[PDB]
Amino acid sequence: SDADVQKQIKHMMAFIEQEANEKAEEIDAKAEEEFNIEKGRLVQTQRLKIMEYY
Amino acid sequence: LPILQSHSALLENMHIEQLARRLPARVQGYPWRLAYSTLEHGTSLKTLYRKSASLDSPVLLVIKDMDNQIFGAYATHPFRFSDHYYGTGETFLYTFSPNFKVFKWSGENSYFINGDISSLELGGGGGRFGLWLDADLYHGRSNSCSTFNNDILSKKEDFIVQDLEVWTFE
Amino acid sequence: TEFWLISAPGEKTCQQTWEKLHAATTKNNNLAVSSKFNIPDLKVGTLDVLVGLS
Amino acid sequence: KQFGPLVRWLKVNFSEAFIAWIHIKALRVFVESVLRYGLPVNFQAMLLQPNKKSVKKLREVLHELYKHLDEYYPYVYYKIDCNLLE
Repeated sequence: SDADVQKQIKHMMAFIEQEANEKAEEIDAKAEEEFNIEKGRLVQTQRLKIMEYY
Repeated sequence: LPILQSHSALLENMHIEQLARRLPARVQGYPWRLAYSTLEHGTSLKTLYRKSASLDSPVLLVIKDMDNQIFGAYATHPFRFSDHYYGTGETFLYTFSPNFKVFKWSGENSYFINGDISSLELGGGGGRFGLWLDADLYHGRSNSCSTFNNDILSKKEDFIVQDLEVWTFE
Repeated sequence: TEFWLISAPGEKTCQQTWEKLHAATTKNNNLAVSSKFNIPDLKVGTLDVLVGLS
Repeated sequence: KQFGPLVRWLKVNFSEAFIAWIHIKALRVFVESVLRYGLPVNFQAMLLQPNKKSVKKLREVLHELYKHLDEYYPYVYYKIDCNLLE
């Protein structure tokens, strides 16, 4: 019995750690993407108002 | 050998020949249909998304600026409003400058297409876009972005659209 | 021509597992042509999804 | 007029469909190796092309290599059968 329980604990633990590593990587990927979108939108919006004003 | 189109206006046969050599296997041997043209349908980004909303195949974007340079993109997905970047690595930017150049994916990032209520843009990597267009399809901008490693697609970084077309393979 | 894809765990490093099979099937007994086959680091989802995807 | 373009479309789209099929084989080998072996993903996929009249000898060699991992076989396995026109 107990060796199968140790395997079940090891599998569940490894899935929890693997899922945490994937979720951390996704949150970091979205952090860089939404930085690119927001920075680009913000600079390009104000740059156009300055261009029409001058 | 040259492809079949249901009409045309920004492209001459020497532009058709050089584009049709580069389009992916997905769209080789399909007739080209004009989904949107500023000269047929009036000029706005809301009309461009409205005409594109029914589509489910790749598109070719063609732009002529006020300096008469021809450029645009081939895109794997129709131009739609999206919260996040979308598309795949068969997307490319192109220009006739006056010689034909095509800027395929660098492999660096997947920032291919992004559409907003007030703009449409392609590429990313910091504040850069390979191609950005305003809500009016009046002002646009092009600069080198690391998605494509492109040149300036127009004669200038900042440009005015003279006219614009979206073609679909269908 | 019929191929077989197979897969087996790395005994410490994946190259040792391939060296054992290439020896057993291609070098010594001439039973098959064989090679490595390249699969990228695809994203494992979660156990509840993988048992559906099969 | 229809023949030449129809042939070109068939040659292009056979290549597209075959390329797509071998990607599904890579997915099935991945998914079933993640299910059958340990979750720290460290398997080697291998492609074999058997000689004719040699099948039993090769099955027995593969079984002798991998019996300690325990149709069914003690390793992940798929055939690819490239004889499309029967």
